[PDB]
Amino acid sequence: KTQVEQSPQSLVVRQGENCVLQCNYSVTPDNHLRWFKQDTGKGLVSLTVLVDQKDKTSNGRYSATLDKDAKHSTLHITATLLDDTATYICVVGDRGSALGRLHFGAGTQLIVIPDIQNPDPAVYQLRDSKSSDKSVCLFTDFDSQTNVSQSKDSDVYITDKCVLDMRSMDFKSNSAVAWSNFACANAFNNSIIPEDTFFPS
Amino acid sequence: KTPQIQVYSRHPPENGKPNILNCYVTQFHPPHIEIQMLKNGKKIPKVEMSDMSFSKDWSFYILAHTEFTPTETDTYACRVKHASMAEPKTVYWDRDM
Amino acid sequence: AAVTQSPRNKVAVTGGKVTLSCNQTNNHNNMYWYRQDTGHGLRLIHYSYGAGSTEKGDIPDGYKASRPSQENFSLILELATPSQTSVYFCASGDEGYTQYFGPGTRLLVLEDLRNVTPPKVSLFEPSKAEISHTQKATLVCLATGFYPDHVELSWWVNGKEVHSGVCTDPQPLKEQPALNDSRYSLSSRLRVSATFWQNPRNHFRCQVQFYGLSENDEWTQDRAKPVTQIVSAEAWGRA
Amino acid sequence: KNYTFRCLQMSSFANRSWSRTDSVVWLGDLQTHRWSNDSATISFTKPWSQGKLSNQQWEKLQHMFQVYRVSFTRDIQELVKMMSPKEDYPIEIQLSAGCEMYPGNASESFLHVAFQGKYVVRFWGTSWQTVPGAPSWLDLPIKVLNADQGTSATVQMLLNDTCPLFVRGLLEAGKSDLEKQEKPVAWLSSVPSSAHGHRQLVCHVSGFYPKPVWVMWMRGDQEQQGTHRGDFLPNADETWYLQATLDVEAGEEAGLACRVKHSSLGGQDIILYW
Ligand SMILES: CCCCCCCC/C=C\CCCCCCCC(=O)O[C@@H](COC(=O)CCCCCCCCCCCCCCCCC)CO[C@H]1O[C@H](CO)[C@@H](O)[C@H](O)[C@H]1O
Ligand SMILES: *[C@@H]1O[C@H](CO[C@@H]2O[C@@H](C)[C@@H](O)[C@@H](O)[C@@H]2O)[C@@H](O[C@@H]2O[C@H](CO)[C@@H](O)[C@H](O)[C@H]2NC(C)=O)[C@H](O)[C@H]1NC(C)=O
Ligand SMILES: *[C@@H]1O[C@H](CO)[C@@H](O[C@@H]2O[C@H](CO)[C@@H](O)[C@H](O)[C@H]2NC(C)=O)[C@H](O)[C@H]1NC(C)=O
Ligand SMILES: *[C@@H]1O[C@H](CO)[C@@H](O[C@@H]2O[C@H](CO)[C@@H](O)[C@H](O)[C@H]2NC(C)=O)[C@H](O)[C@H]1NC(C)=O
Ligand code: NA
Ligand code: NA
Ligand code: NA
Ligand code: NA
Ligand code: NA
Repeated sequence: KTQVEQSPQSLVVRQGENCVLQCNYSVTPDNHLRWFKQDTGKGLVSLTVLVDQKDKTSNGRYSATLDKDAKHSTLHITATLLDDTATYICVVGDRGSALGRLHFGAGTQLIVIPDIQNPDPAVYQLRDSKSSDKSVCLFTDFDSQTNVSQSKDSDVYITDKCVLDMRSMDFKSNSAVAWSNFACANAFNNSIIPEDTFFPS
Repeated sequence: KTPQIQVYSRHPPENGKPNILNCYVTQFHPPHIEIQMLKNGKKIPKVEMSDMSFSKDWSFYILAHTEFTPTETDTYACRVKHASMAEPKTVYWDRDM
Repeated sequence: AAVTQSPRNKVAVTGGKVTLSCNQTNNHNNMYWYRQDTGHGLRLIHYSYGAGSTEKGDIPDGYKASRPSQENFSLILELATPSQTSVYFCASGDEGYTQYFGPGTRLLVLEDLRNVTPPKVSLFEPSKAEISHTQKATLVCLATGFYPDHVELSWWVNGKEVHSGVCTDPQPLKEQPALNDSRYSLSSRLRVSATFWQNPRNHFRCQVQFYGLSENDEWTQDRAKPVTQIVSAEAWGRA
Repeated sequence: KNYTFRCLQMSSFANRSWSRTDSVVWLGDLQTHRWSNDSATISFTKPWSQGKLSNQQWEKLQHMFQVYRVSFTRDIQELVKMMSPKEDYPIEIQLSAGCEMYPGNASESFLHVAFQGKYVVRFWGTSWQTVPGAPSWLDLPIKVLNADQGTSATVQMLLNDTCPLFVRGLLEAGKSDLEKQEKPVAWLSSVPSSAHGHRQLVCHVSGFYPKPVWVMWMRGDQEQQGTHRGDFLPNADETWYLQATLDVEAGEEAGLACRVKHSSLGGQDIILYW
């Protein structure tokens, strides 16, 4: 259908696992091939450019190969981190000058599931800074095995899980938020939550 | 540049003897050109063309040729249309030249 | 070798005029406009080899290009259509093959502006229970009642943006998923150490930049004109 | 003797959409290749046109030229857009590229480019350069072309290594055609020379190969200094045609012969008495 094809279309790996991304093209001629990383709603960050008939490059945990005879490139990510969660884009330039056109692959979506070492699953109630009759329920500190389900009640709102990274403390935690106008004891009833989940008061 | 046209036979011309007539078109540009070889002012069919080439000076040249049998009566010509000329140029074969 | 784009985000109506601008101080002769749509690589719309030059790319239909100067290359949507909802990338380059990409522009073209509504923003302060259980303090920000979904939520401590210990829902959820033009909600967490939240010299702010109408978009409804605007909620730390 | 191998490319660009590229290849004055715009592949015009290249080396070289022809067409169209509106269609580009072969493993390679029929650019050493008299606007095309290190490495290899190697093989493979001897045939004729009482005698010499020939009008042993050789004109069968004219006075025709010397005649000169 197009001149640059990427495989897989998408993949899920666990933190610390390696993965390989493929780029196959029919572009002629093939002056060079670049790998971009694109984080969600952000721009294109160049990881590497390969220029030789048989080429190998490296950039920290990223390494790449190019075989111009096979019209094939691989991007290797060693020991994946949460921050590798992104779309990886293959681009082939058909000239070694500004007379070149770029041929973009449609990208590979990588998700990296973070490693939660010391889970402490809990449901906390938080009050509005202004009108303290308003509140939310925060389900936090669960490991990446726990799935958060949407509510059965359509007047209750529940977000998907979300991992934050307190970088200075080398600490990651999952959370989901629930609210309505309803108590925190009931908020995540429609989800399979750990048996030892802490409900204070 | 305005095309030079030279018309000449491959072999000594003898009335009633098959021969080859050459039309050599040179010193022209741009290379778009129409070359016709004429018998009694009519297009000879199946005229062979060399590949177009160019000289040291970058001007173009091509050789047209065709089988012909000279006679006392029949006239032979090479007619060239080229952007550098308002009208087609016609050069007549003269065996004496 | 830096490239800038303005605006970074735009909500427009069908039939309206939209101009996407790219500025480059590299003195690059060459500039390029692309759009990025899910399932496709970036596709070239228009390019330019210098001031006064515009050249059609692969998908020029519905776009005019303008290169008034070496510095500025503009993409003009004379009659915007919903099919032009995309992320637009500008790039520049010299005689070399490298294209230096700008950060992208998100354009949404709506059929109609009638449902456009800015968010309400609420800041939820950390549970005393989380603090005693974890020695950590999670703030939650809630943006509610907004349409369409073109918001940027950011956290500010003492007038400076923070990223560490933040995560924002990857997409807004629909408040009435049954309805055609449902309003959206979006949540974010900022997690800090208990001692950081407990410090009353720490001013916390959740900011939502909403993309809505321009001052020059016509508004016929009674309610306030839902213009592009910031809505925020704040709280100070405390023992 | 020394032989020049000449690859001649003629590219016409009528407007933004229409173009054609045609190539011919010469070893001395013998055609070895043709590449019509209409043909996907380069045509051999001699049995020995592959020289001493293996099938894989020839296929590799042809594939490179096939990509080049497509790439070249787009590059010129883009350079026109780049220089717009300084330069506009229609545009003729000519390339003359090859190597002159000298005794004892010596050769010189050349790649000359003409724009609208004027020599403006060569490849020299490791880059494209304009030549004396070329217009200044070509500095931008040259700067852009010289950014392409991949093309520069390929052109350097073709001029420095591929050309002399290929041509040494052609000279071996084509030796019997290159060394062929074909005998001239002569015949006489006459016309008025736009002077009241003056005749122009014509000595026609045709079918000779190779090119070097001697043709003189003669009264006995006396070489008629008035003899004018025309240009060497090609025959379709890769032989040569030449005529030698002498402007005489009507009546004086008697006693005049045309003498022809050629390597093919083994010392048996042609003498035609009027
Ligand atoms: C029989 C063999 C013996 C040797 C004979 C002599 C050899 C030379 C003969 C003819 C020239 C052949 C040149 C071959 C180059 C082939 C290289 C090639 O692969 O095709 C390349 C063709 O692109 C070109 O190089 C186009 C040719 C250069 C331009 C020739 C004109 C130079 C003078 C400039 C014209 C001046 C007037 C212009 C102004 C008009 C506007 C107003 C593609 O390049 C791309 O792919 C390659 C991979 O294949 C990558 O290495 C490479 O990085 C990337 O950019
Ligand atoms: C190829 O040979 C050139 C020198 O030869 C000249 O240019 C060729 C393209 C051809 O036209 C020849 O007949 C010419 O005589 C080498 O160019 C030199 O390269 C060095 C460094 O690489 C540079 O310092 C010199 O100045 C260059 N010479 C000139 C005159 O400019 C070139 O490197 C050779 N390339 C390969 C890959 O063999
Ligand atoms: C681009 O150039 C080509 C070739 O010159 C144009 O086609 C020629 O047009 C004339 C009519 O004006 C005809 O007499 C020729 O026979 C045509 N030649 C061929 C090979 O088609 C072509 O129309 C031009 N295209 C544009 C867009 O102007
Ligand atoms: C000269 O050859 C080129 C290359 O084959 C021709 O370009 C092709 O023309 C057709 C239209 O007739 C296009 O649809 C093809 O895609 C073209 N091929 C490429 C690689 O672009 C060109 O038309 C020929 N020129 C003439 C005057 O016949
Ligand atoms: Na991939
Ligand atoms: Na796209
Ligand atoms: Na052969
Ligand atoms: Na051979
Ligand atoms: Na090009």
